[PDB]
Amino acid sequence: VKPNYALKFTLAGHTKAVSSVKFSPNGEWLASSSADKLIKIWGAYDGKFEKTISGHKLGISDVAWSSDSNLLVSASDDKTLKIWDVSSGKCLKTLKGHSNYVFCCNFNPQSNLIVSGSFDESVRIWDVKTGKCLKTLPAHSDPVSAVHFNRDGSLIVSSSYDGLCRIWDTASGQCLKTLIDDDNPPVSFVKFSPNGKYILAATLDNTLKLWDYSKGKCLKTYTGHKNEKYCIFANFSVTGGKWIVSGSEDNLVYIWNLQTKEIVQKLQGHTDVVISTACHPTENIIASAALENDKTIKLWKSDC
Amino acid sequence: EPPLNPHGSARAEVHL
Repeated sequence: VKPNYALKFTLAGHTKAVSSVKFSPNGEWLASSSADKLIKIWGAYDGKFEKTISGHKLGISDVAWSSDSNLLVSASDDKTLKIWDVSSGKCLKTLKGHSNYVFCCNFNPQSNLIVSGSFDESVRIWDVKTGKCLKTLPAHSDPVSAVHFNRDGSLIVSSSYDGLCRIWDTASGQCLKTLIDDDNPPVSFVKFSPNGKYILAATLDNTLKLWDYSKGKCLKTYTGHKNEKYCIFANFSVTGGKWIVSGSEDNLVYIWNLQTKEIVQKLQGHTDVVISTACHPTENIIASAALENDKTIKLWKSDC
Repeated sequence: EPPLNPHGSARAEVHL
């Protein structure tokens, strides 16, 4: 099996680089964040613009959905995160504490917590209701590029330009593992596999790696794309064939067979770096987004 | 006049 992703929609509207796209867990919406300080919401199936959510004072680097699809959190150069009620557009809470740009963010599966990573080299864990910082982890010695909860919220994985992936106990704030292979290029992205067994890590040497968390060993290596400069999102696609999906600095979306490591498709159309990709929770749909000289989001659909 | 380098977001810039 190889997928057959075909371009369905191009979503135009952001006036600067798009930074992150994410599908809502209920599958109904796509959220995009941008350097233009805005979050936009679009229909996942029809690509139709829904609304703009605004409030940050500088550009946004990341956005994430709560499990019930009703809240968003965004991470901004204004050094804050904001929690938003999507239906009302209200900023419920502004999460203050970071001392430099906030780069990445995610809700835990229960969605009572938010994890953030910053250029201040810390990872913070926040309470969603109170907006209070619960924990500040001395996570890394360079900007934190990604943070992600595993499927039961018990672990956080973080990555940094310092070349390390670290795994944290959500409950204690304790570092449970540091992952490093045979070199330490900047790690520009990390995330847990849906089943929580693996971590997918991007490094700025044009390489993606699949790590077995428990064994602390690299199992798979994916290459062929270009990634030396930007923190590009990568994904596990699981709705059809089991793929790895990533953007690339040659303006393509790359799709690999997870087990064989072969490139199975390259999606063409963007005119600048594909900084973000996201996979729909139930259907074979990929969203991709590009930087300043493109400014668009694309939705692609496949039979498998 | 607009600023020469409109502030965007860290993800859209290259960090050395």
